Parts: sequence; structure tokens; C-alpha cells
Amino acid sequence: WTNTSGSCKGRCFELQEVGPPDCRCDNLCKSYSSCCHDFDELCLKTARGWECTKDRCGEVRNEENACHCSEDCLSRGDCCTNYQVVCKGESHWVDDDCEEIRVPECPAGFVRPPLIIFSVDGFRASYMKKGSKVMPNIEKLRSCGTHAPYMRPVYPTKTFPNLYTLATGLYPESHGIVGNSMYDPVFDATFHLRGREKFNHRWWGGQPLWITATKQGVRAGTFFWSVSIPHERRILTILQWLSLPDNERPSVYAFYSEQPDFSGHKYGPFGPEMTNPLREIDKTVGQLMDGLKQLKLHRCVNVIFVGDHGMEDVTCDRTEFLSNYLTNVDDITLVPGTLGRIRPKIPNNLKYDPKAIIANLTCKKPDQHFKPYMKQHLPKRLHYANNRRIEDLHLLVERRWHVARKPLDCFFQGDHGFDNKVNSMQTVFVGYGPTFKYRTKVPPFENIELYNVMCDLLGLKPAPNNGTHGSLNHLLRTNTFRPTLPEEVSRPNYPGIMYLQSDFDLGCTCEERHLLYGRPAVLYRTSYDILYHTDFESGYSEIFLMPLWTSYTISKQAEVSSIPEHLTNCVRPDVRVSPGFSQNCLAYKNDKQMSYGFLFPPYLSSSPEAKYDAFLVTNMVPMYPAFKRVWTYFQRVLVKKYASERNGVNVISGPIFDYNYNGLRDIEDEIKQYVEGSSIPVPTHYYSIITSCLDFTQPADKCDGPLSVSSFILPHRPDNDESCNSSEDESKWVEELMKMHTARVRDIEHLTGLDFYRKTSRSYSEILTLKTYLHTYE
Ligand SMILES: *[C@@H]1O[C@H](CO)[C@@H](O[C@@H]2O[C@H](CO)[C@@H](O[C@@H]3O[C@H](CO[C@H]4O[C@H](CO)[C@@H](O)[C@H](O[C@H]5O[C@H](CO)[C@@H](O)[C@H](O)[C@@H]5O[C@H]5O[C@H](CO)[C@@H](O)[C@H](O)[C@@H]5O)[C@@H]4O)[C@@H](O)[C@H](O[C@H]4O[C@H](CO)[C@@H](O)[C@H](O)[C@@H]4O)[C@@H]3O)[C@H](O)[C@H]2NC(C)=O)[C@H](O)[C@H]1NC(C)=O
Ligand SMILES: O=C(NC[C@@H]1[C@H]2CN(C(=O)OCc3cc(C(F)(F)F)cc(C(F)(F)F)c3)C[C@@H]12)c1ccc2[nH]nnc2c1
Ligand SMILES: *[C@@H]1O[C@H](CO)[C@@H](O[C@@H]2O[C@H](CO)[C@@H](O)[C@H](O)[C@H]2NC(C)=O)[C@H](O)[C@H]1NC(C)=O
Ligand SMILES: *[C@@H]1O[C@H](CO)[C@@H](O[C@@H]2O[C@H](CO)[C@@H](O)[C@H](O)[C@H]2NC(C)=O)[C@H](O)[C@H]1NC(C)=O
Ligand SMILES: [Ca+2]
Ligand SMILES: [Ca+2]
Ligand SMILES: [Cl-]
Ligand SMILES: [K+]
Ligand code: NA
Ligand SMILES: [Zn+2]
Ligand SMILES: [Zn+2]
Repeated sequence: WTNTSGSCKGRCFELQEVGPPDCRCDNLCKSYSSCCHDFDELCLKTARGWECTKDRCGEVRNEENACHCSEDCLSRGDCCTNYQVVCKGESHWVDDDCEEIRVPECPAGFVRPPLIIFSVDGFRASYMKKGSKVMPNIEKLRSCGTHAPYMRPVYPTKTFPNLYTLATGLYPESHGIVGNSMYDPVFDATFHLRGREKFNHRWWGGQPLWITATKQGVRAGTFFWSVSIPHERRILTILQWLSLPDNERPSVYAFYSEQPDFSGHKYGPFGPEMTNPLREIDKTVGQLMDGLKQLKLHRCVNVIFVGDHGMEDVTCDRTEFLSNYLTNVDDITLVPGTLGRIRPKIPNNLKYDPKAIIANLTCKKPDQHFKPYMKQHLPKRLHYANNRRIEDLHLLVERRWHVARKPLDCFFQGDHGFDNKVNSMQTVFVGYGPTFKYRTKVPPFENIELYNVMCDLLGLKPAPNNGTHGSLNHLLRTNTFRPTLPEEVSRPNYPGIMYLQSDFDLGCTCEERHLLYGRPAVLYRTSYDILYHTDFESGYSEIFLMPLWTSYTISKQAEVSSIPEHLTNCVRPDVRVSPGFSQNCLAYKNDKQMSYGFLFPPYLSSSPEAKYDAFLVTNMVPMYPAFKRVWTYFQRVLVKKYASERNGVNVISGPIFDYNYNGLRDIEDEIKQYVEGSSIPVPTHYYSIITSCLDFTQPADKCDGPLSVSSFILPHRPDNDESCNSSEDESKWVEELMKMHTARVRDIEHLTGLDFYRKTSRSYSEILTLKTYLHTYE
């Protein structure tokens, strides 16, 4: 019980965290129904609005006023933000020319630039195109500071998963806020956005910025603002906190706006009604900057203007219903809308048939506006599976559409939540201040990367997260992180000819040019061999009986040759590797469901003599015939197409084992499938990393400057049910599938325990940016 009889006198928006039975005067007091009786009266003053007028200049202090225009307001830190403009003839911050902030210009007592995070809900990246005509303050921040054309949110592109990712540097599957609504089967409880359950600490994993700050002796302002607190009061509170004595003043602050999201949902992203909320957010930014200029902090503070996600045109007319595909939807609970998550209505109800449900949702309407996936089959780039709160059955919804349970379930013209690579879901990033670069444009980057940067801006050591520290050093003038190259754990063996062809009873019948960025380092304890060939180089695992990586270079005008008729089933023993550490063909003859493929393709052999190397047992990998349709098309058509378009390509391909879908390389005990009657593990995925020169006029094998990369993590599946057009020729569907499964080099590194690009002429920070790059095809 909380004693509301107490008073908020001289305690309004106190940073002093007090518990029961003492009444609170902070922002969260309303949500916990613990405010002192006089909180609204004393702390939420509204009298005379939020602006000084000429008639108010030099007034007598009236404590009932929302903000002040009296002579003592500056010394008291409670002037209306436009006080110096209206009463002292100063100019608005927006009307001043920007000047480079080479060093922080801070008043006495500030030893470090404070950080202000200005978060805007549903701020689509494209809204920035409106410019100074609609948003002059935001345009000045963007133009004069450091900005990205867009920032990639996390999936689902919903509010709480994205705001909490921004705060922690973690994927939702790791921080636990997997949706705006979620069901935890262990707690047997539902998290809702409009419930008291969301305040329970058990939902919130990882370590958010305000906790990282507090644990390291750095004071933080609130990261939660009550809906009942107007934006002008939020701004005045931040400014009042910035005016506090040296020993009370926070170093990190957060502002939040429910706009332009609110209006975006009502009118859609391209509605004329979108101008009004954009002008309003700009006015709030103007109040903050004028306020900072008033406190002599406008050239001292680092300001981050950031969004959680974008907004798409979504109407009630564009809704698919599960009742149109499934006989009985009454035994199912659906998390609906721009994504779908399906579970039984009764938590542990045994009448629930997941395989029959997926079958009825798979390619059952010609222009179907969603696709079902078992969570382990979702694109790996989404990192959306390793959490008990993520239902096994998922629906990836097409942009502009909704999924609902039945017709019983327009007032809305906009929505968000779709695949995080979707153009309309991209949001904003602007960094302004002494620590950010001046008038600099940076490439798009992911929001998971920001936590490390915010820790750098505050002199904090970041908690373990999913960002790649140093990948965003190019955004900063100072406070850059010096990254350390991961230490190589296992040393390779370099075997020569050690065995006879007669030593093998496998049932089988028959660096300068190819390793351009150095040997990938193996970052775990294992036994592996480096194998050299005329056309390729490989790192052959003696434990997994296959390469961890196969590396080769294809010139722009290289020839594609066929596999000769008599060499169709040709598999040759490798005299450098023991029969005991080799795969066997009897297993592929026995397994009626499993076939095999090759990592280096025989199609791209340099000569008929060289082609025989591609048929080595050490270049073979287990592949389902359905997957072979995809792999053969990539190997025979796409590798050469990419070489022709990019002026040669360097390709690194290999297997991935992720049976427990945690995005990390499996240990031997985690492998759950092997080739029939053998010890050959079955990969869950196959990766490829395709590098060339950013300057396409230079060939891939003779590149002087920055690199260009595209990568994939292809699901190794026994059917092509994911591709609704798979009955057609591979030219009509395989590339579409590969684009959906695009990946960062960093995603492959986590899944393999490998470290790429260790020997280049580029800085390590530039290589980290390259490794986090995602080719979206958007
Ligand atoms: C993204 O970046 C994150 C952060 O670095 C990575 O996630 C980490 O992965 C490691 C390795 O798998 C995990 O380490 C193991 O930790 C447990 C003990 O964990 C507890 O303490 C830590 C530290 O205080 C907490 O962070 C943990 O939090 C998890 O659980 C709570 C409570 O349920 C929840 O609120 C959190 O959201 C979070 O859940 C997520 O992670 C768990 C797995 O821990 C997962 O089940 C869940 O679905 C969520 O995804 C937790 O309270 C420890 O016992 C382990 O021991 C191992 O080593 C010993 C030997 O030393 C072995 O004997 C043993 O068998 C184990 O192998 C690990 O150390 C770490 O917890 C986890 N952190 C977070 C915040 O998720 C991701 O891997 C990165 N992703 C990618 C793709 O790179
Ligand atoms: O409920 C909705 N809004 C309510 C908002 C309260 C207050 N709030 C707040 O002040 O957030 C600031 C912040 C900033 C950061 C940052 F890191 F960026 F700085 C990190 C955090 C966090 F999460 F980590 F704590 C919080 C959030 C909820 C909503 C909105 C739109 C919708 N669309 N559809 N549904 C919807 C539902
Ligand atoms: C609840 O808060 C009120 C106000 O802080 C407390 O009232 C005070 O009680 C003491 C005696 O215990 C008096 O001497 C004070 O004069 C009271 N304050 C005022 C403003 O009149 C009250 O005791 C607190 N405790 C509970 C359980 O209600
Ligand atoms: C999957 O869809 C099929 C229709 O294609 C459903 O099968 C029908 O079920 C109704 C029950 O109301 C029967 O009257 C029909 O005879 C069935 N048709 C056929 C061709 O079998 C099936 O129930 C759906 N499955 C699920 C799990 O919803
Ligand atoms: Ca139907
Ligand atoms: Ca794994
Ligand atoms: Cl959700
Ligand atoms: K077979
Ligand atoms: Na198909
Ligand atoms: Zn949002
Ligand atoms: Zn929204």
C-alpha cells in the first residue's frame, strides 16, 4: 500500500527512486497508482500554455504558470523555451547557420557531453524527404549532423520489440519482448500493451541503457513517459533536469513521441493529414533546441533523433482470414495483423494439428497475401525463433495486407509489423552534436548497432549484445571503439598425399587467385585440413566430414561447362584425407531421401582435367533432391551471372548446423540428423558469401579499394513448399527464394564459428561495416 497523503512540494519529477509506503512524484507514479494527492496540481501545471508572449516579459513569478517569463526564470531553469527569443531578442536555434562543433562547448560543471535520445514512433524514413518545408528543426539536425538515408528496425516491426532493441542492442528473441502482445507458456501469462502485467520485471531481459548507466555510476533520466504528460511538459522536464546541481544532473535523457505513428495508423503514410503531426514533432524539436540554446548547451549535447519503425498503407479491405483456409478457427488463438502467430486457444490443448494447419495455409490461393513458416524455417536474418514466447507457427504477411482469424474480428489506413527489410518499415537516424561527424551521410545500418554507440557516447562498457562494436565508428568524430581481431583457436593441418586409392572402401565409383581476403579463422577447438586445388581452396573438417568453407574466384568472362554423362555419379577418394575421416557413397545409395551436392561446382572448372577435382569426396555435401534444384541453379547459372555483372566474384560457400535455431554454430551433441546409416551430419542451411570490388571497373582479383558483398543462408529443406511457383523452371523462382534468404556476413560468422576478411588492405572498422551489410533487394 502507498500513502498518497504525502506531498510533491519541491519534489516534482524527482529522480530519487522511492518505494512504498512513501508516495511518488515521478513520471511512473500514475501507472503504479502511487502519486501523492497533489501531483497533478503541483507537477502538471498548464496555466497560460507553453510559450512566452510579449505581455509576459519581466512578469512577477506566478507559481501556477506552466512555464515562466520572469527575470529569475533563467537562474531557476524553468523559462518557457522561447523566453530569450520573445523577451531578450535572441534568434530561434533553427534560424542560426550551423557551425561545426569541433569540440564540446559546455558550461561550467559539464565534464562530458550529455546524451538526449529523441524517439519518434512510426517515423518512416521517407518522411525526411518532406524537408525544411514541413520540418525545419529536424532538417537542420539531419543536414548539419550525421544521418543515414534510413535505419533498419528489427522484426516484428512493432513498437515495444523495437524500442527495447534500441535500448539493449539485442534481438527480440534475446531480450524477450517478441511482440506488442505475447504469451509465455512457463508463466502461463499474457503480456499486453494496455495492462499492468507489462510492468512485471520478468518480461524484460538483457540490460537496457538506463541500467547499464546506473550500474556504472552514470545517472539517467526517465525512459518511460506517461501518456497524460504532454510533450511540452516532457521537454520542460528534460531542460529542468539539465539545470540540476552537478551532483544530481543525469547524463542520459530520453524523449518520446507517439506521433507520427498515431496519425499514420489513421490516415496512412502518404495522406495529406500527415503534414500536421510532422509539423508538431518539429515544433517539439524546436522547443528542445531553443531550450538547450537558452542553457548554453546547444553545442554541448549529443542529440540522437531516432524512430522505432516505419508505416505502410494497410486498410480493412486488405485482410486475409484463416477461416477461408481452415475448417475450425475457434480452437486457435491468432496474434493478428501485419504478422501472424498461431497457438491453441487452450494452452496445452492436444486437438491442435500444426502439420494439417500449415498444409491448409500453403499456396492455397494463387495470389495468397501471407506465407506460413515453422519458426525454424523463417529467414535467418530475422533472428526470430529462439524464445519460448515465439509460437512454432508463424505467418509472414505481404506488405499492405493483414491476416485475421475470421470476418467477425475504414477507421485505419496505416500499419506496420512486416518483414524488417520491407522499404515502408525503414525508419530514421540522425546524430547531432560534438561527438557525431559534421554534415556526414552514412550508409543504412541496423538499430541493434546503436546501443554500443550510446555506451561509447556515455563512457560506458556495453553489456553483451548483438551489435558489432566498431561497425559504426564511421558515424563518430571521437569516442570510436578500437576493435580487437578475434584470436584464431584451431590451427589447420596442411596434408600431402598420404594414402593409396586402394586404401579406400567407400562404395564410390568414377591461394593467390582463390583466397583473396585471407584464410577464415576457426574460432572454436576442432580438427581441420587446408586443401588446395587448381580452381578452389577448402577448410575440410575431419569432425563433420565436410568443408567448413570452400573458397574460389570466378572471372567476369569465365566459361560454364557441363558434367559429362559418364561423370554423373563420379565421386573420387581424396588421397590427402584418411578413409576414416571421409564420407562414403554407400550411404547416398542407401538413403532414398538424401542425395549429394558439391561446394565447388564442376560447371565452373577451368579445364576438363581440373573438373575431376570437383568430384572429390572432400568437396561433397548432403543435399535433398528438392534442395539440389535450388543449389544446381545457383551453381550453374547465378554464380556466372554475378561474375559477369560484378566483373568477377570471389565465392565462399559451406554448411551450417543450427538444429536448436539459436543463430549459433551447433556443437556435435546438437546435430539431430545424419545421412542414413552413417555419421555424415546433415546441414540445416547452406551459405554463400559473394565478394567483388565496390569499384566494378576493377576485377574482383585485383581490387585496390572497398569491397562489395552479397550473402545468403539457404534453408536445406526436403521440399520447395516455401516457393509457390516451384513446379515451374528454376529461372522463375530460385532467385526469388535466395533474395528472401539474404544474409549479413556477420550472421554466417555466428552460425559457423568462422571469422572472415582477416587479410585485406582495408581498416578493421571498415571490414566490420562490410560484415554487418545486408543486401535487401528493396
Ligand atoms: C545476441 O547477443 C546475446 C547477448 O550476448 C546472445 O545471448 C546470450 O547467449 C549466451 C550463449 O547462449 C547465453 O549464455 C548462457 O547464459 C546462461 C545463464 O543465463 C542467465 O544469465 C544471463 C546473464 O545475467 C542472462 O542474460 C540470461 O538471460 C536470459 O534468460 C532470462 C530468463 O529467462 C531472460 O529474461 C532473458 O531474455 C534471456 O533469455 C534469452 O537467452 C536464453 C538463454 O540464456 C534463451 O533460453 C531465451 O530464449 C532468450 O533468447 C539468463 O538469465 C548460462 O547458464 C549458460 O551457460 C553455458 O556455459 C556453461 C559453461 O560455462 C555450460 O555448462 C552450459 O551448458 C551453457 O552452455 C550460458 O552462459 C546468454 O544468456 C544469452 N544472453 C541473452 C541476454 O540472451 C545471443 O546469442 C546473440 N545472438 C546471436 C545470434 O549472436
Ligand atoms: O503503447 C503504445 N505506446 C505507449 C508508449 C509508452 C511510453 N513509452 C516511451 O516513453 O518510450 C520511450 C522509450 C525509448 C527508448 C529508446 F531506446 F529508444 F530510447 C526505449 C524504450 C524502452 F522500450 F526500452 F523502454 C522506451 C513507450 C510506450 C503504442 C504505440 C504505437 C503503437 N502502434 N501499434 N501499437 C502501439 C502501441
Ligand atoms: C502518511 O503520510 C502523512 C503525511 O506525510 C503522515 O501524516 C503525518 O503523521 C504524523 C504522525 O505520525 C504527524 O505528526 C504529521 O503532522 C502528519 N503529517 C501531516 C502533513 O499532517 C502519515 O503519518 C503517513 N502514514 C500513514 C500510515 O498514513
Ligand atoms: C483443409 O481444407 C479442406 C478443404 O480443402 C478441409 O476439408 C473439408 O472439411 C469439411 C469439414 O467442414 C468437409 O465437409 C469437407 O468434405 C472437407 N473437404 C475435403 C476435400 O476433404 C479441411 O478440414 C481443412 N483442414 C483444416 C485442418 O482446417
Ligand atoms: Ca476458401
Ligand atoms: Ca545452434
Ligand atoms: Cl505483436
Ligand atoms: K540417394
Ligand atoms: Na512448391
Ligand atoms: Zn512504434
Ligand atoms: Zn503503430
